[PDB]
Amino acid sequence: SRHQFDLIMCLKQPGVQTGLLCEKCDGKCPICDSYVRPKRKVRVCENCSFGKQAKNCIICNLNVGVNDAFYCWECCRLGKDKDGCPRILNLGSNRLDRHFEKK
Amino acid sequence: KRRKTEKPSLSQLKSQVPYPQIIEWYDCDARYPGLLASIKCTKNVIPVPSHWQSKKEYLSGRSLLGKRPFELPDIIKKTNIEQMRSTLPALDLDYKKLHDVFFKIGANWKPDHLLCFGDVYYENRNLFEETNWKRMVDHKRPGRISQELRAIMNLPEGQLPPWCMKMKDIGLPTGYPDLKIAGLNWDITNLKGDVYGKIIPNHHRNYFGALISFETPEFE
Amino acid sequence: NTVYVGNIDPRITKEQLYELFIQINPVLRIKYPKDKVLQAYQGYAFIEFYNQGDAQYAIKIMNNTVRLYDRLIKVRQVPIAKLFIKNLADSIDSDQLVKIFNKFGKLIREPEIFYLSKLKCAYVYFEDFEKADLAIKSLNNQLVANNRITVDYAFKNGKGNAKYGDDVDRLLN
Amino acid sequence: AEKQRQLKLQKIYKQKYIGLGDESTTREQWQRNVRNDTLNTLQGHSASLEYVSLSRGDLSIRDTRIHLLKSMSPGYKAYLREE
Amino acid sequence: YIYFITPLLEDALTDRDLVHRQTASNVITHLALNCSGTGHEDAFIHLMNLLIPNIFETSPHAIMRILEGLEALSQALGPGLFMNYIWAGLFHPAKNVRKAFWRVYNNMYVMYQDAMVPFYPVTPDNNEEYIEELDLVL
Amino acid sequence: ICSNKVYNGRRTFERHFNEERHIYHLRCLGIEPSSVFKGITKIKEAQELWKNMQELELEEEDEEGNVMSKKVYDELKKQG
Amino acid sequence: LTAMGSTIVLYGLGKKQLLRRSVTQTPVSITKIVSMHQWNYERLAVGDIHESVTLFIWDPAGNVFIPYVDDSVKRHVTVLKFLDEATVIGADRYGNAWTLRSPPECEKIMSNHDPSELSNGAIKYPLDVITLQQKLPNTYDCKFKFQLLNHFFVNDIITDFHILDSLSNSDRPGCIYMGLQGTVGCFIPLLSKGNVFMMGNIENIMAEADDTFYLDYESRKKNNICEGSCSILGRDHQEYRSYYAPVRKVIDGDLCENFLRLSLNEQEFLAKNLKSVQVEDIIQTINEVRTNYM
Ligand SMILES: [Zn+2]
Ligand SMILES: [Zn+2]
Ligand SMILES: [Zn+2]
Ligand SMILES: [Zn+2]
Repeated sequence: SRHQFDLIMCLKQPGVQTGLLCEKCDGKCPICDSYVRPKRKVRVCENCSFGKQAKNCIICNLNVGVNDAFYCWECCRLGKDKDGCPRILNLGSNRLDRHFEKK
Repeated sequence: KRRKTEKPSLSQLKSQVPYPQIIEWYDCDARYPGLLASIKCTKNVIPVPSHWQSKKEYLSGRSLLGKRPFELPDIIKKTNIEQMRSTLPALDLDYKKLHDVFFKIGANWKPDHLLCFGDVYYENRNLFEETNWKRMVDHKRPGRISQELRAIMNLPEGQLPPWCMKMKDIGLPTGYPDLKIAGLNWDITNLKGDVYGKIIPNHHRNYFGALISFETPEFE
Repeated sequence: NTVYVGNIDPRITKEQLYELFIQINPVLRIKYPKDKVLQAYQGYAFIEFYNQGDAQYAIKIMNNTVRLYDRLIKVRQVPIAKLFIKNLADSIDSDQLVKIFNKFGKLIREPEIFYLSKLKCAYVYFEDFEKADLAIKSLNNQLVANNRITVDYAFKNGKGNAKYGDDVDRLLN
Repeated sequence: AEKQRQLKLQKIYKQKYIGLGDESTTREQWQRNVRNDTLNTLQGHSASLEYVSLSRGDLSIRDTRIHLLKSMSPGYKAYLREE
Repeated sequence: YIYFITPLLEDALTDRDLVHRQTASNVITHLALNCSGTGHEDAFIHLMNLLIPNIFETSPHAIMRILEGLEALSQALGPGLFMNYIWAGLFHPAKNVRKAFWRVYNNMYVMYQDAMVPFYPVTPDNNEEYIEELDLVL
Repeated sequence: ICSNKVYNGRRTFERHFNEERHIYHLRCLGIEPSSVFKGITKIKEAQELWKNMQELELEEEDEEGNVMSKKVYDELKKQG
Repeated sequence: LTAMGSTIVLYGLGKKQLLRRSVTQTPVSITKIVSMHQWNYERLAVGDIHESVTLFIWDPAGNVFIPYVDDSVKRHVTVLKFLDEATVIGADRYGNAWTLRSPPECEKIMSNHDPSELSNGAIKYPLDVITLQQKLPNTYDCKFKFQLLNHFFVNDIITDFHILDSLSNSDRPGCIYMGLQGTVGCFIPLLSKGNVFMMGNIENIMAEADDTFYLDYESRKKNNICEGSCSILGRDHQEYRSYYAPVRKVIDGDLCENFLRLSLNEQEFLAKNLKSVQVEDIIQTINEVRTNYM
């Protein structure tokens, strides 16, 4: 991600499917995490959907998202919209040390 | 080893180059020097800023200590918020005023300095002095002397500069053939104030884009 | 092109110099130093014009003309054979050296008499490597004033190399 | 960690977009990318393709297109030499 | 509003603090993206001219903010000039300067390819094969 | 180029490029001053570098002078 | 006035054959000259294959053309013309339609000085120009630079520009171009401002109009059509028309023309983003160009 570094992306040719994000992550452009003037709905490769993992938030990878993620107008011009399949495969050191921190 | 010692001399490299003075001693270790000379010496390319090879992280500058914090663009300084809020060691203003400052007053306004195609900012550089320089090449012209430099020179009003007498024997400035000065080539009765002479030009549109009208967007 | 200016009051500033000399000719550049230690002007500047014609013009008209802060403003415009000779006689004067080496070649400067070890030696500056070769050929290991003198090239290691004849030939040209 | 990710994204972007100069790239490797992209656009735009067709004077335009395609590989020079 | 910004970024990008240079570059990102194609390139040229010296600046935040800024400048200026800088620094002996600029050229090759095609400084004396079809004139 | 001289620093030698004696060796050598020759070390190479540094038709009356040079036809003005 | 590969020869009229009256050696940058054009016999603009336009001036008694300005970037110029003394039209092998202008710093110098003093003699250049000569001799060799004035991308390859003082008696002089793949199009200079302000706002509307439809269609799905609906293709306008280099001052009317075909519901849906005049006056201003400007 733009902020947390260790988060790894997918970057495959996106399919017809649309990625879901949770209400908690709602409003973020999955690349830059910007809240302004979203444009196009994210599309993920079929390899990131399949079963239960399809319901996950493409951003935080944990929660089950209702909402669709949109790219912003800055990423749609930077072309990162079409770069590939955005997803976060690894949960990341932040979330990890958070979970192990609490319990 | 052998590849490091295989390198051609920089002067051997100069001959391949149409503009040989850009190439430098370190180009000898360019892994592809014949190519790098062609690219670096290509017409419109802008050589890498030279602050590399210095370990100072590009700013150690002593000059950085003496840089002014900031100065408002005079058009924005007109808005008077400078007095309303003191930044140096509520404030409500008119929408029409601010909007007109950016649009009505400041549409044609542009920063005075900017920079050019190949201008690159090196550490020791400071643009401000060059701004007063360019503005000064504009205001100040020969034949005129400000009252401050006149007082320092101790030249009273109505009296010609001391180089007008040596200019009588030596002749007019080679750089200013059209220059006129009172008492010599120019009418002494037209001597006035700070101007003892002026250049008389001997030379004596629409640019397809002339707008012929200027109308800014109105806020209301 | 570039002219030196001096006897300047540190209160004279850059804009004041510019406005001063633009009255004479167009000024390409002005280098007007600023002391970092004292945070003051050190009282002399350099004005680079657009050519040595306007430069020399400003030198002629400007010198001893403008009076700034009661102080006058000043303006001023901005490789040879060497033979070491050992065991000279104490009766050998520098002018006598001049007379001795004039017949072989013209001297660009005067000889330099110094003492090594007691041992009187001198440096003789010739304008020509070939005339230096003449004074060497004739005067090497010779007896003057009843004393045997040795004439060779002075060290720089010593003069007279192959590139030395080449470039000294050019400096002659 | 961050730079280490930039290495992986270097591998991915290099895979997708083919030639991307990383740090050390031979002039033969990079100039090949230059030639390939220039020819790519010359044949890619029907515009510039029509243009090169006439200026070259070939009998048909697809001769110019497939010419550029063939011209992308290095051995095509020797191939023309063997005709 | 772009012109009234540039004298402020004048002291920002010039400032010694990598933080001010960082966030100023973040300004140039959005400002350049949304103002690109308006005709302010002459101001964008300035803003960039102050950025180029910061390319060698290390640290992850500084390097990514500056990369994104330069990529935003690629859209407002167009590659050609942005290229010209990248080219005159493209190879270089320094093993460091090279690693730094090939990052910007990687992102440029990602966003633009055909856009850079006319702008390759390649001549028949520059490279052996060149392309025989670029000199054709009708 | 300078007396096979020794320098103890690279900044200093880079300052040798603009100097009185260095320019005297160049200019008196026949290699003119300033900024093209900066990277010089040996005397030889800059000699070939300096060698690297250093058809109009005025139509005579017989209509064969379309090959004839300007100055030549002026000489035939002085002859005519 | 002919151009060799390197150099520009000016042939006179001799008998039994034609003679070389003068020859001008090009700057080192120019390999070949594709096309070139003149302004009232005083000035020239000389194009290249690889490099871009460079303007020359004929100096009588100097019998030579002197380059007084370079060009900013590398552009492959197929055809080139003059709108004016100080500005130039040019196209690209790759389809860019651009127009450049000499800087006022250069226009003051050439207006106030004779060309004979440019090559040799005294011409006083501001401190910055010379420092750009010793600092960057390769780019600034021609001691001035074209500030980009107009830039545009027409996917065709422009064969012929022609500057017509009037198009069917219209006041605003246009420039019409025929492309190689075939096309004819025009660039009309807009008088005043609010002409280009209204046009600019309409182009801004139609630019993301497909996205506006997508966000409305999105909100109605939140309370209860793809993204490229109105454009039919994913390309943004500013993106497509920008392409090689960003369009600078040129507003594209070929877009605003598409506003005419849309249904009244769609048009009234788009124009609500403006506090300005109604759809009817929009269509008025759009259709005004073909009527009045040609
Ligand atoms: Zn995926
Ligand atoms: Zn989430
Ligand atoms: Zn985004
Ligand atoms: Zn030396």
